[PDB]
Amino acid sequence: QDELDVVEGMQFDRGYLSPYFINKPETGAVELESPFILLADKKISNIREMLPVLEAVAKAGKPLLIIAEDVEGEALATLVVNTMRGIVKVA
Amino acid sequence: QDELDVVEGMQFDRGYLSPYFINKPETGAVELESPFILLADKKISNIREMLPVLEAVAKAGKPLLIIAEDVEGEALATLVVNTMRGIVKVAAVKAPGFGDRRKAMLQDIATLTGGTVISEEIGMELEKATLEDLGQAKRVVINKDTTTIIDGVGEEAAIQGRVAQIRQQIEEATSDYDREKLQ
Amino acid sequence: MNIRPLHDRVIVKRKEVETKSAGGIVLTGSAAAKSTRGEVLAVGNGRILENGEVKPLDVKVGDIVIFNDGYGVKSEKIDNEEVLIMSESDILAIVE
Amino acid sequence: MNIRPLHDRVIVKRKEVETKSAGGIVLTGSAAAKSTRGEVLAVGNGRILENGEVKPLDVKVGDIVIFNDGYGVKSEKIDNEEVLIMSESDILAIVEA
Amino acid sequence: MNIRPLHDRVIVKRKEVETKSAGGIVLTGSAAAKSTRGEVLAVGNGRILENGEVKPLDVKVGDIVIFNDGYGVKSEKIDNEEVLIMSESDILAIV
Repeated sequence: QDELDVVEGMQFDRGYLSPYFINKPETGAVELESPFILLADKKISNIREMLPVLEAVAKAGKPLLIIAEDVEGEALATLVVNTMRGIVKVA
Repeated sequence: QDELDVVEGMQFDRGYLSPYFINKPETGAVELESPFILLADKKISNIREMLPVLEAVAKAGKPLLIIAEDVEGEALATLVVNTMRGIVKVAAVKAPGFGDRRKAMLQDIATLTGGTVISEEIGMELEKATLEDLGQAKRVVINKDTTTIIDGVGEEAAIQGRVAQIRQQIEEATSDYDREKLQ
Repeated sequence: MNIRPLHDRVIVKRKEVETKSAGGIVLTGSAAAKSTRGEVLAVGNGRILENGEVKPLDVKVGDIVIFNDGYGVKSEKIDNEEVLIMSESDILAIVE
Repeated sequence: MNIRPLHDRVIVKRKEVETKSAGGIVLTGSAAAKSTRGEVLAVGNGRILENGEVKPLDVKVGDIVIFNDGYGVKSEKIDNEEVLIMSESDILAIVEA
Repeated sequence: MNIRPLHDRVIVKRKEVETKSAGGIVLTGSAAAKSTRGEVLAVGNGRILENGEVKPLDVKVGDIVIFNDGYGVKSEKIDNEEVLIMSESDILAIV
């Protein structure tokens, strides 16, 4: 039997590389309200000093979205552990 | 005559790197009662010092099983030499399968065995941890190739929660390859 | 108990890594950095060049100082924590 | 067994190897981190610096000390004894307990 | 703020980054463009050498100077500002 799907907004196929980014929404779906967007021209791995800029967003109680080519192992690990412990909501 | 075998609990087909793990049971049969299971992501060569964890288990005085990337021969020598000594019985195994999914199921085993989700690829350390993080199962039986658990110490509520989590993954979309393997 | 060093030899206890106040904790991992803080245990006698005899000691025990970021600082294993020993000339500044 | 060294050259025996007691029942592998300490067998004759000449240092025979292990020290099994000749700056810190 | 260097190595804080001067009308081009000016926070009393107890600095205190940005300068973060420790070899003309 056929099916129909309707999609609104910008949708593309990409998932979190670390399973620890499964946020408070489990069951395969993670819905986040009031997210915010960053767009950088370069891959974002080393410079981790931008944390306060997102910190003001996080401590106000609203998540953030990151669009980067890649994050290196250590910065990715500390971001993941920060999200897992609950310091910041990061997608 | 057909052969009927039942393999219950947790089992994986990996062999011990050191033959000296021949246990008290004859024919090299290996058995451990209520050991401590631990997870690691590194081959322990450079640090060469699990000794804080080793001595924590020694004062705990109970057998142990470790899962890691590998153990170098230098650490292997004392890890096997020390097991003889009778201080702590330690069983070391190779990674059963492909990285991400195998690690994912190791965490499921740890939850089953009462262990904690332990991945060295995050901010926590191998030697920096709490002794209760080690998971325990009543009996584990180990031979040259097969390692099996009869019954472990875990909450059935958490096991059923993981079952519910994996219910949708039973189907997924890959179908042929994913479905039967996951089931 | 303090191990007494010879002249121009300073022993300190390194201070553990502090997490930044930027965000809830926020911890690094296997990320070494210069020991900018440490507690001095003992100090060398000094320099005896041209019969230096006894020149005054630069610092007193209990002072928090900052020293050189060089490879010559040698770590040592003792009971409980380790220590770091360097030349008495390797101090860079005094905290406060 | 006691032959005199000179100036910075001081003669010391390196501390015990083969970890009989250094931590648990563990055995050291080929990777050796051992005998960072020593006990001095003797010290050199003394300094020579423009009539400052020889000034005895705070280390005398039999002192259990912590030293610097580097290329500056020469190790030899002589007089049926293992011995190491190291400089004045090769000593780190001394305590007898 | 209360960090006291002594002898040779003294503390100078870096001036403003991305200065307006470079490029003329346009701002400093963000391609390996490093200025060499900064103001000294504190200095030591002097250097003990050849029986001289103190080698007092002709260098003023708290004044901005030019500096040589080489290996001798070591930048450390105090109070969330980066200040460089180095001897008088790398400190250039007084401004």
